[PDB]
Amino acid sequence: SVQIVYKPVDLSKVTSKCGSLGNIHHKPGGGQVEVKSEKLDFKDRVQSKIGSLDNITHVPGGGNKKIETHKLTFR
Amino acid sequence: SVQIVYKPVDLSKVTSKCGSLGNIHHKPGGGQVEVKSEKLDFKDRVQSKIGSLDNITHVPGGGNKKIETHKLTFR
Amino acid sequence: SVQIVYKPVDLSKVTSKCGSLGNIHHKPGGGQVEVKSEKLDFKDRVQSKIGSLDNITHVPGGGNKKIETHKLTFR
Amino acid sequence: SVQIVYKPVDLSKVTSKCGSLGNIHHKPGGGQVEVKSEKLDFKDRVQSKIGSLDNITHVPGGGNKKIETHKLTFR
Amino acid sequence: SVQIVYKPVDLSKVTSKCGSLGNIHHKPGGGQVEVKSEKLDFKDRVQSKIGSLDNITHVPGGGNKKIETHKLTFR
Amino acid sequence: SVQIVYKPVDLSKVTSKCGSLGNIHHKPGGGQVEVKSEKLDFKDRVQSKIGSLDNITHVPGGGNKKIETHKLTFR
Repeated sequence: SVQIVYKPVDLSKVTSKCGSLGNIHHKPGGGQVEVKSEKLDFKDRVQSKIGSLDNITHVPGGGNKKIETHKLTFR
Repeated sequence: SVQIVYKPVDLSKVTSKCGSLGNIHHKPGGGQVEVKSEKLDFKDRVQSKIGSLDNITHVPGGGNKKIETHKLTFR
Repeated sequence: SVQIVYKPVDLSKVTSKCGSLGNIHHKPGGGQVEVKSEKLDFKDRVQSKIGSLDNITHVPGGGNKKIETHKLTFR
Repeated sequence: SVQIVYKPVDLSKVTSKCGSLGNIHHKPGGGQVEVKSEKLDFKDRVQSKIGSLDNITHVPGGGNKKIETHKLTFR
Repeated sequence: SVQIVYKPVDLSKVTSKCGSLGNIHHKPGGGQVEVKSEKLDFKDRVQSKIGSLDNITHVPGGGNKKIETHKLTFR
Repeated sequence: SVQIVYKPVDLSKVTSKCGSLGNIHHKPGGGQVEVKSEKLDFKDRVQSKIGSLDNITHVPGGGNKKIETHKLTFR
């Protein structure tokens, strides 16, 4: 009859090495924003955003990923 | 009949090494925001945002991830 | 009949090493915000935000994650 | 008659060991200086300094000193 | 008569060991300086300095010194 | 009569070891300087400096010094 064996071996390495990481400068929305509006009409939903929003500075010293799926399926 | 064996072995390493991480400078919304409005009409929901919102500075010394799914399914 | 065995072994390591992490500077909403409004009409809900909101400085010395699902399902 | 011998032996060691040195911030700055002057008289030499001068940030990884005089004097 | 011998032996060591040196920030700056002057008289030499001068950031990885005088003097 | 011998032996070592040196930021700058002057009189020599002058960023990977005088003087 059936014999199933699932012995995946993983000795992998994901690695980084950085001497110095820095002087990073992110200046979004330095400029002037003006928004003049006269005699508008809206009959359905309005979303508005005005200015500096959702700006990201992401500086991981590492930032390394490993993703590993295993799946053994039997019917 | 059936024999199933599930012995995945994992000796993996995700790693980072950083000497010095710094002088990071994030200045969102330095500028001037003006919003003038006259004679508007709204008949449904309004969301508004004005200014500096939701700005992120994320500086993990590591920031390393490992994600590992295992699944053994039998019918 | 059936024999099922589930012996996943995990000796993994997620790791970070940082000498010095610092001089981080986050200045959202430095600028001036003006909002003038005359003769508006609203007939449904209004949300408003004005200024510096929800701005994040997140500086984990580590910030490393490991996520590991196991699932053994039998019908 | 005279016999003079000068055999100083020196096996000294000045030493340091520092893992990580960092996150230094020096601000001799962002100053208002005002200097108003009327009807002054000077009859001998004048030196003047006004502002941010001679400010130092000194960050030697070691910074160790050894100073060693020898002197053999005879009349 | 006279016999003089000068055999100083020196096996000294000045030493440093630093893993990581960083994230330095020096700001002798962003200053207002104003200098208004009326009806001054000078009869001898005048030196003047006004502003940001002579500001130093000195970051030697080592920065170790050894100073060693020898002097053998005879009359 | 006279016999003089000068055999100083020197096996000294000045040394440094630095893994990583970095993220330096020096800002002697972004200054307003104003200098208004009326009705001055000078009768001897005048030196003037106005602004950003003589500002130094000095980042030697080593920066180690050894200074060694010898002097044998006879009358």
